Amino acid sequence: DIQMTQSPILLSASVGDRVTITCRASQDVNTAVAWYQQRTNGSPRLLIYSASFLYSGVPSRFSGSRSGTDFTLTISSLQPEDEADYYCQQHYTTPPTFGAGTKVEIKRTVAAPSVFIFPPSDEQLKSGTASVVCLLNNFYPREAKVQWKVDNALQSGNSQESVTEQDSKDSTYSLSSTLTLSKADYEKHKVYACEVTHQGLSSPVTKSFNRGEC
Amino acid sequence: GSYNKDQQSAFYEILNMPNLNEAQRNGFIQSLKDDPSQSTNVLGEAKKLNESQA
Amino acid sequence: EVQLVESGGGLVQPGGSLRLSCAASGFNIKDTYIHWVRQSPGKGLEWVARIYPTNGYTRYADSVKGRFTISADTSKNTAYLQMNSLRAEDTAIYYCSRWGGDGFYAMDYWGQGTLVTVSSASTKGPSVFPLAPSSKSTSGGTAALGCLVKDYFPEPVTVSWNSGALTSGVHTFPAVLQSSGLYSLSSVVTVPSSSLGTQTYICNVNHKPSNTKVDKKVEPK
Amino acid sequence: SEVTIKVNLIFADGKIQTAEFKGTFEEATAEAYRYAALLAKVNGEYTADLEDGGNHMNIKFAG
Ligand SMILES: OC[C@@H](O)[C@@H](O)CO
Repeated sequence: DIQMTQSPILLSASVGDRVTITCRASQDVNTAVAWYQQRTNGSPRLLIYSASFLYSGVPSRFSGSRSGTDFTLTISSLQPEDEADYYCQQHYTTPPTFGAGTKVEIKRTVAAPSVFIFPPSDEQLKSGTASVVCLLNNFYPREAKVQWKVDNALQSGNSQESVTEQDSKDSTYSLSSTLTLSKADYEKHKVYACEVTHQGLSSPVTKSFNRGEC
Repeated sequence: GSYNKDQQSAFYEILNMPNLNEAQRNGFIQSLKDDPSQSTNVLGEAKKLNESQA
Repeated sequence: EVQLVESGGGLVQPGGSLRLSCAASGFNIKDTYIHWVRQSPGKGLEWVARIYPTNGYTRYADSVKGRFTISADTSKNTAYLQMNSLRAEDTAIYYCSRWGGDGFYAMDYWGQGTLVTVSSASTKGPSVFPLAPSSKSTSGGTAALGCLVKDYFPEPVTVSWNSGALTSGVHTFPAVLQSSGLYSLSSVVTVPSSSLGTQTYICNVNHKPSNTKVDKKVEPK
Repeated sequence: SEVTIKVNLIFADGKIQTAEFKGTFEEATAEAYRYAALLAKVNGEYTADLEDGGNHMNIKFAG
């Protein structure tokens, strides 16, 4: 079989920058290499086929080139909606094989998150579990630290995070942290607090509520 | 209560009808609040009454 | 317009069987190759199989040979993937694609993909809870509200707001596997503070694997 | 073990990109230098300054 080695794994660049990502075949594949883009939970989109030909309808800022077994994809003026995973694929021999992918991220100015918190709903509290949600909205960079305190006791092992795909227009992230407790334990304590540390904040932000408050 | 953009539109139509008197206008608006499932029917009767009073 | 639509994906036990379909329109599969390509959650693309429907020539990835078979019915302009002896690692979105169409030696059209989950766990519909807007979810004159879609299996769930009419300011988070082995996610939306109480906000949640359809109205507490 | 080499790409006009290379330390190293050589063809001769035991590089292109 032929393997396709993609590099770098991750590349981060500003809007308007020229970016180049690479794909190396383990042996001669002539020009039989295509590039695909995949983003926003969609299917792969063909960009370039036969190493250097632009597929119909693909923006002209995309181009591909070949030098021996080295293939490059270049985006000449990076747009926010270009944030994606990019895959190369050879069809010179069967099995056709894919590179492992390069993720392109957009670099932009720092933005502190809007921090919000949601107590468990009365509906959920009818049964046996309580979910507390901390929301960090529309921030950059992605790195953020979120810690939970219950009656000022640091929590560990009982929260999970999820992060959205980089926004197609403003290149920000959003993040949820969800604290899960038994209804019994939730009712035993008073103060529920989400503490957020982020580069855009001059010091950590605590968002909190007392159980039972309006 | 709150309303979706459809209920808002029915409200807006009846509010703007020029030939209804205010008892009729508010009666029909009250019906829209009463039973959202009847919005289309209520609007149709409001239009008929508005037209008949031209 | 060329189009491919996969169907058939679902939850199956290890050792079990599933059949996927790939319905083509806007071109004839007799004129192209048809491929299956899969993608494990959060991973890369992996070729599975191909067929040339005009003469029935087929090829397979070593990892599925003997367990999966690809076929086509040109009279229905549809291709198929029979999947037997399934294993946990076969869990993936399965795409079909065409190759060689209009003389293009690449996969220029792909389906939307169909999810196959190989697991001994049972189907479970989600509970949908409001994330009510409050004094603790507002700043700068805008307010966040949402829905917590909790404890379902398998993936996927879809969430829309106001039947798709509301899209701006929506963040639907990737699902996360809980320690219980069930998924959960939240979907939130930011709206003008002044709209709370006058504009109706409903999250439309669909979990097809359990035939769960819920429309949850979210209002201030 | 699998390691990540983090790289700052510093172009002559002051533009900065960042990249990550993953694999064994020796694979990731080789790939970072290969990528620098490739970019140098368009962006000018490169210099690579290593930090943190070689796990971070500052790669500047001459223009
Ligand atoms: O969503 C895919 C679109 O952004 C690209 O084809 C252009 O980058």
